[PDB]
Amino acid sequence: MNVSIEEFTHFDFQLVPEPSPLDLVITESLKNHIEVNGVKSGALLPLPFQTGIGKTYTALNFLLQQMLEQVRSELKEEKKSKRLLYYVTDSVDNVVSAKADLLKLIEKQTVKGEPRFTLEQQEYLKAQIVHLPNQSEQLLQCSDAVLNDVLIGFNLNAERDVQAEWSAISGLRRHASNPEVKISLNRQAGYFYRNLIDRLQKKQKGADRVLLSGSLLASVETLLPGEKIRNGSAHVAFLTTSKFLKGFHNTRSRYSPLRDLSGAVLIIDEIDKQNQVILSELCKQQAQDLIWAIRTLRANFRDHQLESSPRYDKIEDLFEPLRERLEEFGTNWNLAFAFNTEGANLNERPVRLFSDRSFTHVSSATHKLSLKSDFLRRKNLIFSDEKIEKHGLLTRFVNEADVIYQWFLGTMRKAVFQYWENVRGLEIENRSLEGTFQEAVQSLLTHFNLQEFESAVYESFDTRGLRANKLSSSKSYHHTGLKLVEVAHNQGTRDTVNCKASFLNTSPSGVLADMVDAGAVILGISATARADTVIHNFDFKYLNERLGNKLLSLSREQKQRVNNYYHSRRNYKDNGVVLTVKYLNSRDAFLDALLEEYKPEARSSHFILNHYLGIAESEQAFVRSWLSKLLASIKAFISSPDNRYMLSLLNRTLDTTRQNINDFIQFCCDKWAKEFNVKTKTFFGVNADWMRLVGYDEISKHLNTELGKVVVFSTYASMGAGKNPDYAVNLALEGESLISVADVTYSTQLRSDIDSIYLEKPTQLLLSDDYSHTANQLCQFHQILSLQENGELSPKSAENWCRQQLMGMSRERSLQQYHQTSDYQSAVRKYIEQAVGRAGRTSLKRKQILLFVDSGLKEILAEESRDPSLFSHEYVALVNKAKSAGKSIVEDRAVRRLFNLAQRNNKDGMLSIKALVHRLHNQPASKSDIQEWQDIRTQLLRYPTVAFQPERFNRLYLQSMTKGYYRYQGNLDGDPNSFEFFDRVPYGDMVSEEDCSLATLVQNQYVRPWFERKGFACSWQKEANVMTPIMFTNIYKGALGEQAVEAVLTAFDFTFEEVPNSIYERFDNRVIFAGIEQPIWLDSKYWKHEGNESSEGYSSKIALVEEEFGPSKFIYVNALGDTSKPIRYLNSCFVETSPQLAKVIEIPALIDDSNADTNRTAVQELIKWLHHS
DNA sequence: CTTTTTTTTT
Ligand SMILES: Nc1ncnc2c1ncn2[C@@H]1O[C@H](COP(=O)(O)OP(=O)(O)OP(O)(O)=S)[C@@H](O)[C@H]1O
Ligand SMILES: [Mg+2]
Repeated sequence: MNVSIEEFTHFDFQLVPEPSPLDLVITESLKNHIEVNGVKSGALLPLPFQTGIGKTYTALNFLLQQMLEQVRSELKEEKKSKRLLYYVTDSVDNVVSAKADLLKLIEKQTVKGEPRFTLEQQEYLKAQIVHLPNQSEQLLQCSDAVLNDVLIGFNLNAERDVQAEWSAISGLRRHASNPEVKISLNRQAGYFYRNLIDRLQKKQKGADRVLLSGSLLASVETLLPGEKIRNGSAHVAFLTTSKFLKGFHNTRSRYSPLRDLSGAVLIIDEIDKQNQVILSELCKQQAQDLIWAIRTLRANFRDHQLESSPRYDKIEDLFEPLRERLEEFGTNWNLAFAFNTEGANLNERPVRLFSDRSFTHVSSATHKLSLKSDFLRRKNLIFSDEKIEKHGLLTRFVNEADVIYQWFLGTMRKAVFQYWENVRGLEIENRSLEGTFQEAVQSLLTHFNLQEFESAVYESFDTRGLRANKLSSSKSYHHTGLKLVEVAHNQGTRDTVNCKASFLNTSPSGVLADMVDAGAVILGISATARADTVIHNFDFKYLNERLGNKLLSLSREQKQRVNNYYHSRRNYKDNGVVLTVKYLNSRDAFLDALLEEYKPEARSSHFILNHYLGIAESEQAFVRSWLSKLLASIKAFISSPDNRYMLSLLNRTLDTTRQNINDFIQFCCDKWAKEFNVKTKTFFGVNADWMRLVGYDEISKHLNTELGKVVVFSTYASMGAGKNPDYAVNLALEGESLISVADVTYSTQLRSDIDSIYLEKPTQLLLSDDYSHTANQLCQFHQILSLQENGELSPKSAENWCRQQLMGMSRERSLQQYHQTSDYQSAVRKYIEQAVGRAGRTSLKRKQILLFVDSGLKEILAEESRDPSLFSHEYVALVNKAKSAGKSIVEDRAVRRLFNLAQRNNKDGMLSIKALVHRLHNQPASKSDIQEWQDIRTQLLRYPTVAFQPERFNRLYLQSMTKGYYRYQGNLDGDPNSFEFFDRVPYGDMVSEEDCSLATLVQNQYVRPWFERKGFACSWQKEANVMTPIMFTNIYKGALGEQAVEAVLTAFDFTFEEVPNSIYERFDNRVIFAGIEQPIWLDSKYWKHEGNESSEGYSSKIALVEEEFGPSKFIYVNALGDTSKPIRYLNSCFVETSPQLAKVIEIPALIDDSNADTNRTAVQELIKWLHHS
């Protein structure tokens, strides 16, 4: 019988425990956030304080306060749904330890000497918390009575194979032998759980819906903990990040928490380590054949229609542009035919193409691959011509098909949300977006006959249940992604190819920002929450720019209060605590004697390693160093009399697979144990599985009931963060070496932490993915593009690394390339600081603490430069000891990031401008493309220099060391990867206001009123965000010349009309004067300089204009120049001729560059020329 | 030249 909430009626909710400074840090920031933003808006609050200061105890006390607030709210409401609280972390052990810590807090919390909650209140509060493990673990913890009750209650017993499967599972349960049986039991438990829940859900969705209550309800709630969430019995969930990204099950469907994040509270512990976890999920997506997908979309969108019912209101207007695009794409690329390759170098190896989707494009083909349609053969052939043919490239087709596919998935998201709006105002049970999502997708795909995209629609919603590439939007790798396309022959046939494409549509930082934008309030708890790496942490410069004030910050008063709290509870210096740090090299001569004593019947230790320990010849140069620093640390710890607890953090786990090595290590320990008269217990293979099966409490039990030393062998992946290695202290076994460092004792029990640590250098710091080859390729390209996006890599180095990655470089060559970045050193120092923070859990410390660190870490630790006010005592001592050698000359990270980000922004601008011009030079043009081109021109004219970091045209500007001007070198029509900027080029072209001659131009009497009326800037602000060289040379000066010419001509009574999109961008604008039947076009330039306007180009422009518009006149005028030069008259072939026959009039200048005086003579000549037509 | 373990569904 459930506990009623009416037991909290007499509870006094206004009596609360004393809030610590950490509690005030969370509460004041969240209350202020609600004051500033809305009540429904999301937030992200990182809490980057010292390790061991008590940030999980504070997160669980904040969760308990949220549960009490919810109980109070529903007590007064005596309908509002429960607000969901999530506790997420990477490791299962930290999930179960935090749940047991919250339950312990509920059990034995005290207020003024009396328990805060009665036993019935405690049982209700505990009933509000659930834990959601993997499906095999969920099934294996259900007793036979529960599962037989579930099978009986759903009439699932008599269904053939299901009972056959269940009878097998219970059999394996009864005789659970050594782990050999257990791996099989786990695999079959997970498969049976999936099948059973699938049939339970299909039974609950149909008309034969079973009524759940009493025993049946308690059993199904035991089998399905998410059924408690769906009912409303519980609203607190403890789970991992993988489970949170996958979702859980109830009796109806699978609940995805990412689709229902509005109003939720997420507590993410060790948030930085979740960056890689989310990444490993994004790389699991399934590849899609783009040729089949686009041919299916074209075939089914041709005629199929939606219903004209109210529930499908204004959904077809979402899909009409996609239908027009599909019909145009299929006409252009001849999608009636299939695709095949031909020629050499195309059959031996498949073709691989990589695209950033903005400006990084790498092809595995030596020559550019073309695409031609053979109407006699009825085939599309991927040729390699041995002779730029812009029309008919394979990369153009692949990019346009990826654009169309992502357009279809985006319009599916838009139409599902529109369906849910139509339903909520029509259907008038689950009336939310998450509950209507499956029916909306099913109805739309069934109506369009596109049910084969159903899985694709679901996963795209899974990745993008929280939600462009235009130089007018904010651009970033984190919301666009990357794409990897493989073109290979179809499996089974020898005459067709397919384009399997794998996409990353967002980065982990984009997912986190989408989560905050959806309305979630997220508490990010980690000491390394603000590490300066983008591989082992989120990009917080991107998150700061995107979230704005939703990224809650902590004032210096609050940080000083937290620092005072930490230094008050960790007073090492006043209490006589001394910690010694040793940087241990490789002592081969010391390992030679120990190896000789181990097996004294052999002469050469090479034979001992090669035969007994099982180490080959490729090793024995590496193993002899990590099995020598480890032994020197263990010997130095055993020689220490007072120290009792040692932890050794390596990169590899010492388990049965390395049993022979353990035999050597155990022998060495026993040799030392008898020499110094101490008892030593060694714990090997302490990994996640050992923690689930055996449990870390055994180590603590050993330290509590037995005297002697203990050495533990774990890794960074198991004990690096979150783990709370503690043991109960009995003064009889601890001697007299323990002392309290807190000024005021704050602990009920007596506990101590590790007193000796050995820290290896972390090794495999570039992330990898063993799921498949495609997943590892996506993870490597994501890490290269994140390093290019941050600024740690120049665009040419990232392009070269992406080319070597497409060519198939080795993991050791990726690791070599990553070791040259400062990201690697910030990741190394983040891992070291987190690992060293495992020895600072309690206030009962040994008088001496021994730290033994790999000597191959000293130079890295020597380059710490952050504020030491946030470090812990062990990390401050590690840094001070490594720094004791002094300071080494290093390059400032900000100056190199500025050089890289200037190169990046300039290359992005060049590629985007070229693609914009290509789209403009296409018949017919587009309204959006013209609008975007105009928006760029007006923005650069109005704001040629901005003060704050731009949020819409961020790629038009670079940040310079000078103010309002900078120097550069590079060919504007050459390689974007060869540009140099700032101080690297002391002599080079300048991007400055005076170089543009703006002041001389505006001195004209007609320029100022036109500029001021239009709002354009007449001067350059002195700010550090200046235009890139491409924007300055190509776009800004052209618009400035065109605007000056139009201003003076309009002052001379010239009316202007918009150029039609058929011939857009080919000429500046129209010309109408006094009324002439013949059309007149105008082309305007800023100054004379050099112009790629040879006779062939002019003839092409005239032919393309006169073809669709007949004969016409043409004016070609330079805005600035010498008025002494004579006005010219040239024919259509740019040849001097008589005025009576010439079709083109040329004006050398319209505004003088010496006094800014208008050319009245030129206007009079133009008047006479026009009147003489 | 570098030198792995971790969660989940399948
Ligand atoms: N004010 C407090 N009262 C009682 N116990 C506390 C208090 N603060 C912390 N503790 C306990 O002391 C230890 C501090 O550990 P946590 O609170 O887990 O540390 P942390 O600061 O979160 O460090 P992390 O998670 O490794 S980076 C835990 O065992 C807490 O349960
Ligand atoms: Mg924690």
